[PDB]
Amino acid sequence: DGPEKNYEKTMAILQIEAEKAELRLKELEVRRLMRARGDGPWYQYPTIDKALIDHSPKTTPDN
Amino acid sequence: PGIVELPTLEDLKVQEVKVSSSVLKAAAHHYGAQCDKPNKEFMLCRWEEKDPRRCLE
Repeated sequence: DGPEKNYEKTMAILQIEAEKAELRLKELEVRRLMRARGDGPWYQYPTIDKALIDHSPKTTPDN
Repeated sequence: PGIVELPTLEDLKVQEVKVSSSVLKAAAHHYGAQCDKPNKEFMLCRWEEKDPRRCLE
């Protein structure tokens, strides 16, 4: 075939790989920040559910 | 962290009931029937405030 086919195929491939590399760097940074802080959906370790607490008079005023 | 506040001994002075437990038990039913309103007010205040220092009166 002609050179334009290989030229444009290489251009598309280069775009795909560059986007993938940038996405991988962003993923690593996001993971590091998320584990360090814990304010995102990832790395949310469970805590005690508050629906288990009994809110009723307890035979003693001071709980 | 902080200082606890405690009422002075003059605030805790009151005419105590100086009868024994058997005397109290003998008239427990009539005492509960007649003296119900102050007792219930005190007990509701005790359960709502959750603090002995807010229920002296």
